[PDB]
Amino acid sequence: KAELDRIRRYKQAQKKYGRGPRVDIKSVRDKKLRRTLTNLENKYKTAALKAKEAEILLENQTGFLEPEGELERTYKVRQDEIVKEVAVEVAQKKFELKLTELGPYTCEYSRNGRDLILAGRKGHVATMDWREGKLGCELQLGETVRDARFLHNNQFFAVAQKKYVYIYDHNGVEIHCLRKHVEVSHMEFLPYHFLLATLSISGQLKYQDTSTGQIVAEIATKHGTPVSLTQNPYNAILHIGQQNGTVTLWSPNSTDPLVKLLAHRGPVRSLAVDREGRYMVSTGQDNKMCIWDIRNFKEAVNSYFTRAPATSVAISDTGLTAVGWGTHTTIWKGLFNKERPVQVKVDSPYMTWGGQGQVVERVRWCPFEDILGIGHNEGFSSIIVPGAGEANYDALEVNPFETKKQRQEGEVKALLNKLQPEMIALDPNFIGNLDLRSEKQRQAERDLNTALKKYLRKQRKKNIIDEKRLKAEELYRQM
Amino acid sequence: AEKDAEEEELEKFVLGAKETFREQLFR
Amino acid sequence: SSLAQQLAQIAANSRSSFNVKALKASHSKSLIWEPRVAVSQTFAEIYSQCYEGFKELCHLDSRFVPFDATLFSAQSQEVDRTQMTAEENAALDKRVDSFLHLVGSRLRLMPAIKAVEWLIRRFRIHEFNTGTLLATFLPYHTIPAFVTLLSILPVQRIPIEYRFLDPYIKSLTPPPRAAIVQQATNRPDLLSAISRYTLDSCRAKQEYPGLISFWGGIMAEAVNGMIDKMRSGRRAIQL
Amino acid sequence: KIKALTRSITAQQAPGSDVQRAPRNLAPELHPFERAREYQRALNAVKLERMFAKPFLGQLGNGHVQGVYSMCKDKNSLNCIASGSGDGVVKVWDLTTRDEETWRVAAHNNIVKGLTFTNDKKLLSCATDGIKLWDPYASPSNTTPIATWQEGGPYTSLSFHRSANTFAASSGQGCIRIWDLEHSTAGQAIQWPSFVDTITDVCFNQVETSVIGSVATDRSIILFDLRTNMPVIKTVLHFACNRIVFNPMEAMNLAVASEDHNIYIFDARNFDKALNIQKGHVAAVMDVEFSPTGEELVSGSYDRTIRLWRRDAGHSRDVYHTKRMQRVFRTMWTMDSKYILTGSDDGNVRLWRANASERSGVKATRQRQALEYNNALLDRYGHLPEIRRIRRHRHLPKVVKKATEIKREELAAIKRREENERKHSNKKYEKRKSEREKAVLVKQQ
Amino acid sequence: AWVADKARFYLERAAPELREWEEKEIFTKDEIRNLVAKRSDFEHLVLAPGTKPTDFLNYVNWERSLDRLRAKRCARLNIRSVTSHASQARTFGIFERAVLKHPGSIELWLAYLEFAAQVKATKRWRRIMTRALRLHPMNASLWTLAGRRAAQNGDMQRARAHFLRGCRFCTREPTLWLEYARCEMDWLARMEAKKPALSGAIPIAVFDVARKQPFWGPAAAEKFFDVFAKFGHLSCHERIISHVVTTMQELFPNHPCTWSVHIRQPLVGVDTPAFPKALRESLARLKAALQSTTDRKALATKMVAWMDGILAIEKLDAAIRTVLEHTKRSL
Amino acid sequence: VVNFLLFESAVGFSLFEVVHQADTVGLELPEVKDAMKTLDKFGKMVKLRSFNPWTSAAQGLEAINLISEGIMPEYLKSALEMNLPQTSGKKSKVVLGVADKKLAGEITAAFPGVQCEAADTSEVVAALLRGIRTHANKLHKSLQEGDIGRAQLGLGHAYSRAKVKFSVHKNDN
Amino acid sequence: VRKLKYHEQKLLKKHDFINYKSDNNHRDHDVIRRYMIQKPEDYHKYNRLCGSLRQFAHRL
RNA sequence: CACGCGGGUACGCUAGCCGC
RNA sequence: GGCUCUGUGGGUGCUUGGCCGCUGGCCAGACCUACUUCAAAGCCACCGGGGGUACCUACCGGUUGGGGAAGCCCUAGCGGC
Repeated sequence: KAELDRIRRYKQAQKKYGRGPRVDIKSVRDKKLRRTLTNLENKYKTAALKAKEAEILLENQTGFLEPEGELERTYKVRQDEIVKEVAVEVAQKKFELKLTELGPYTCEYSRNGRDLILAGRKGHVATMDWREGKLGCELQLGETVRDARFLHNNQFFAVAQKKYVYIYDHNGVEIHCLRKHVEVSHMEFLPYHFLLATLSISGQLKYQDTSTGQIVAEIATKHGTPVSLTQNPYNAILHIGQQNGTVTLWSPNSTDPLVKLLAHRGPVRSLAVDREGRYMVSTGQDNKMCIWDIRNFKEAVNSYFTRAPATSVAISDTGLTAVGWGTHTTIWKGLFNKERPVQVKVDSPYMTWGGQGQVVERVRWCPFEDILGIGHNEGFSSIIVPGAGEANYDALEVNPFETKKQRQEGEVKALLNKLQPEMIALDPNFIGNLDLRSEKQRQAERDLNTALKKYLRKQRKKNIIDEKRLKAEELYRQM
Repeated sequence: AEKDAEEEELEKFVLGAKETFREQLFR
Repeated sequence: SSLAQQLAQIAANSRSSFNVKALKASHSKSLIWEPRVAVSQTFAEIYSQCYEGFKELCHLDSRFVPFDATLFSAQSQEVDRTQMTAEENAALDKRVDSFLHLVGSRLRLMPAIKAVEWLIRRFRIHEFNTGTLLATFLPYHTIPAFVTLLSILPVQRIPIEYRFLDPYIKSLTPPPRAAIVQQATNRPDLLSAISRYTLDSCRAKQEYPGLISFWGGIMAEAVNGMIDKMRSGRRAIQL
Repeated sequence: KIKALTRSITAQQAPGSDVQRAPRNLAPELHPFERAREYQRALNAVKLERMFAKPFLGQLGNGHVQGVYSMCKDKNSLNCIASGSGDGVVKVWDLTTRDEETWRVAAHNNIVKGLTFTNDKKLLSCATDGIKLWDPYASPSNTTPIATWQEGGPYTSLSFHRSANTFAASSGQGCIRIWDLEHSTAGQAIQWPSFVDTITDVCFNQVETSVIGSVATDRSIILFDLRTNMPVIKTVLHFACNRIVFNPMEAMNLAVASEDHNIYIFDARNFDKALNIQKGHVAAVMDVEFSPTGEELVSGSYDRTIRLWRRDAGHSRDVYHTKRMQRVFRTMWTMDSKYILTGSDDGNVRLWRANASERSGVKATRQRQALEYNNALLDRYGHLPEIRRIRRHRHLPKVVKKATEIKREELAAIKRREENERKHSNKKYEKRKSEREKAVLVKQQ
Repeated sequence: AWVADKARFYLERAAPELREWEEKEIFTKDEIRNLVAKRSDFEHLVLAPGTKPTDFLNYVNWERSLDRLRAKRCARLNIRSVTSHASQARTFGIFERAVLKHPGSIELWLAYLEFAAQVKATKRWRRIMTRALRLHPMNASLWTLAGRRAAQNGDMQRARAHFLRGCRFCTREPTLWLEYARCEMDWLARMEAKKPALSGAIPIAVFDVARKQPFWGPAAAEKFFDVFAKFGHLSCHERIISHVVTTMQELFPNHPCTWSVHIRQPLVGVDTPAFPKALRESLARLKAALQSTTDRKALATKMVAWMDGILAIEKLDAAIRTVLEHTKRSL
Repeated sequence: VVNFLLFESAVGFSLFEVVHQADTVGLELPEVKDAMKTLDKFGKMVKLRSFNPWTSAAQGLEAINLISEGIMPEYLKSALEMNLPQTSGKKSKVVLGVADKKLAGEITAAFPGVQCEAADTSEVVAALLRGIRTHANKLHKSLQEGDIGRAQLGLGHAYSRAKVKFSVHKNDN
Repeated sequence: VRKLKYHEQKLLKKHDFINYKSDNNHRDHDVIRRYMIQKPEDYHKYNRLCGSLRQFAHRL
């Protein structure tokens, strides 16, 4: 019939924007509760339906490339062919920085992709606006540099020196150094909480609140130096990856790991985790990489193999992933589809960047454009890959063209809605659920032959006599 | 053709003429 | 500062604006209107005024009627030049060079200046076709319209052969024929660019006596100064 | 078939316009921590309303000399108030110019017990002297009354009809008596047939005309039908009731402010049980008044408190207090249903606001949307522990806090005595009588 | 400027019509992206601070042409399920915030009235006409549009209501008074062709009240006669014309306009043997007028203008034509 | 509770229709005073309903010399007949807000269904007409031909000269 | 960050991006800048030496 | 209850019978 | 003819190739996603001085309710210490 499209529309919107199963109105016994819950179910149904109908006003289109003939394959496509076939405002972004004498470089974009920071190993830390081509800062620092990271804006950044971390302003003037964070080898900035989480080489993980300036919870990961660290963008829990070959999930409200996904036989070399929090791809020292469903904590498919222990892996805003191993990175497209209940293995990579003798230190996706920045020992190299990048951003959350007034107002609103670090769990939507023990105690204070042998075995050891045990002795004598 | 000239004029006014702009470019 | 040099070359080679102040300045650069008015002008106002100018130009000369369909179109109100591919940009460059060769004869007139203002304010010809635009305004290097074009030109977008114009961009005065002739005797690239422009026009039969007299005078004085430079007295060097 | 996503800055500003275009994608992958960010915004909303909760607005004029023992608004106009004090002087105030009174007169000898406005422009006042009528709005000011009435015992309160020129005065002889202005002299005295105790308050029902409620010091409420001039029903409660009032949107609901520290919302058709019991006070409740929207209540108590209530709440939405406010005798809304007025025993008429953190005037759309968003967010997440403790914290004076701690101890002791007598007496095999059913002692006709 | 958040509502309102057009095969997805971008640019131009009635009219014209294009395409693809009601509702919304922003622009008010009359909205047209008349009460064109459309509908009492309030306001120029006399005599002609009214005393009353107005000139009374002289096929037309002539003769005795109405009086309903008889009568009046003591240049310019009006018709005799030329040339 | 309000200025007289009327108890409050200051929060209160300009400076001179003396003019009666809903005050009235008390009495005597509130007596309509006099240049600018400054200048000169009889005994220049 | 409003400041009472409480009133930065120390490591080395010297005086 | 396109009784018009 | 400034190439350490998934290939690349038996041994791991300790965390010792690896025995079991 003609209403079949209507029922399909409602099923699709209840899948996507519904955020829950539905309230069962037939089991409600109260009359006023029944009509108010029917009113609420009508309002939530039209809410999801109007969001799905207003998903037509999205402006941009997702990029792609598809092979035409039967012999042509997508991984044999050259960057010169992409640059010839693509528009000029996005063919401008395929550059290459040639910085040779100051260590392997480490790239990190800001979370709108306006400014990128690249840090050499021997000290050369620079901060540039890579589309407009101007550099905001460049400074040399002397000693080694473990990791450089932007903070909430492109105003402040944070560099991990030979002992401490240092946070710097937009001009590069050093605001301060953090002395509690010694020998920091990895850093990750939670964006919605204002926490900066640092793994030392000793295995200690410190969460420092950036806004107010006090370290929230120093967790000591009891086993080994950590090899890698990433951050779930959906839970804000930290997937750190150890050297015995397990990845452990950490949160500032517990000193034990939340889960520990057992992984590759050697140490895991790199991690990456989806921005919807669905799946995690990890690459180990044993040459395999493998993906996990995170919402169920099981392995999705068999282990893919990489032909070298992959130094970095970073997955995009859409389904693409760049796994950078040895001296050339490969991009895979369909590793984890959200819609499929049982995942299938991908035969061929989506596209491969060339191996011409520059060992890849770190690959990163520019968060809203369809490019990929590889930081290697010869410097920085930005390549363009069409399928990646979220085509339609939201101007309220994060904006690639944010003016000065919009940046000021957004920083103040993010300060006002910074989340307390005790609001971190495996499921981030728990706020308002039942304390079941407290509800059972409230209802209690409102309404007011195989185990009874190990009972006596446990209570003969106290040796309190405790009249319930006298009743249990009489029961055992009767038995 | 199965389109009126008034319908093609309304299509060029309302909806845009990007395809025939590219056609007028590549000559 | 090798990184600052690489980033300076990237920022000079970049073409599309990426922040709001850059978009407002690049939209503010105009021939006719002052910048305070030319910031706040949509592409319907500019198209109405400059299409009145092109209607006057198309009633003057007959051969502007293909540009009536491709460059001055109501759909060409909306086309962004930086979002099309390289072959679309190259075909647009060919259409712009053909229009500039066609409009060079009538360039003292306000209809033709309105048409060039449409090309400048929509397709950004002062940034993407600086060679042909500067060459077609070079025979009129004694007029206030050339002074305004020299004012709105970007500095690093000028070709290397026309970089004698930098003091005349720093102080907004029209350059003299002595400066153009002296740079023609010193650089072979400027003389080759002027002669290539006028021969590429004259093969398409869009010549005019101002351009012909301009090229004849500057190549005559440039060959004069070039012979006076080439004379050496040593036999092998003069050979 | 290569195509990558190209973003011009035309997607942020079209050239030639100052409008910053804000493209929005509502997909949930882009907006993490939905429930957590909304909890943080609700917590900010509670802390913001506790910061901007500033309810005291002003005080009408210099006040009275002795305390304000009666006051009455004009239900037709919007800025006409009057207040009669304890030394028997009445004043008519205009709420637009609160600097000085509009018209004052040394009305009576004793305190002014009741006071009201007529529907034309004139006002009436009771005393133990007898009731009087004045014209406070006249081109010469006249201190002398234009009618007076002494026969009918000692009068206690007044209530004017909604439409006509009828009014009922509650006397101390156990009767009310009803006058029609301009063609009645002594009025008609309606009484319960053998009734002796004084009728304290009287209130015409404004929705259903010709239905009159009254309380009396027999701890009883009585009704009256004016169409067939007789009493209707009489129920005896447990404690004395200070004041009856009706709901201006629901014709059948009434509220009695009673010496049980309590407000009882009753149904006039079924006096079996109370529809609601508001319990929050410390000393006796002196005055209750429904909002003109019919969904809120003010109660001025005999200790130093005003308590603002929703209609279905059963506990305080707000409490207002002040060291200068000595006792509270008469509280009533303005017809905006936004500001409340308080006639005290310090001789002061004070103007507070209900919705203490909500400022008046014209708001911009992104201002009133932020306020409505905060109110909806508190309606959802108002029961969580942090949000709950900050939204319930209010600073009470030391006497009221100490006496409500004593009242909690005494009520818990009485509940424990009753529960022990139930568990060890023969009442164990009965259903527990609900508290709204226990609110009424007997009902008779 | 909250213009993004302000235009979000109008785009989210126009979205489900685009969803219906995409789920039918009427507009393809690239064309619907073009419609989205064009409506978004139009809304962010319309709700801008510095705006213009031509901008509101460009948006109105685009939405109305989109409705016409979809009507042509729907009739070509043979669908009857898609209706034009949402497009008419959003066009009325554009026009309502247009007349909210710029109420002093009669071009936009008249475009609103033309749109509401064209898509068959008579009651809405009357409400828009009342608001436009309240904002521009001195506008004779709006008053005549109201009165003539109420007479075209046939509600002559409402047409008289609009016209009498209009003549109460517009008393500087004669224009609305002439149009009211024209409408009242057209009602008289409708009352005749349907076969008090038998007397037809209302244009005489209009003349008698117009005698004391601030526009009351002999040229204005000549404009009254030039209005009255059309559609002479009536009953009391000779009564009205004779009253106009005796009023002008008793008030402005020797004016060239009064001599012109003395010339052109006896040619009321003539087209035919009664034509040259009354022409010879009028030419006797004209020759007496030319010899009489009046401003001969003014009277001659009036007569050569009326003689151009005479020469505009065919089907006459050449001797009469050449004697009109001979009497013309020496003026 | 106000429904409409008259407002007479030198270019003509316009009557506004109030929607979302002003709070009368919090008139002396700082937030409501800031709302009366800002045009973005007072144009939500007033919406321009009708405008009647003068035909000539002679009509403007007759308008002042009637209005200041108190008596209403025939064209003000005309525009009120046109804009106000025709009632008699037996079951429904219309509240108009005017600046002067004598003009209030005369409009109420000419139209029995219109109850007028004078700005000299009522503080609500006083503050509301005060806000309209504050923002009177921007509330009319869509149909304000030219300015108001030269109109007020020439009209004050014409009114003062008609009151003084200046030109008949000033001759020395 | 812009200058915080009244209510925004009252909600962010304990907030400043520049000086924390672990920065020790930027005493390190003020002393390094005053005495032209080209190494913050040299400041903190001198400071830990002075701290060991002060605890020796404390045990004496 | 009616709302698109055609031929009809009829137009400086669209009110009425049947279809596409 | 001279001063100054700038650019490119070589040199400023002793001469064995460009790249790769390197015993072989490629420099025009080719094939693309396999194969699988048993997670891991422990320790250390740099914050300036004196002081406070309500709350959080670390360590140590306990308390209720559940849980049972392993050790021991035999009336053999859904076992028992």
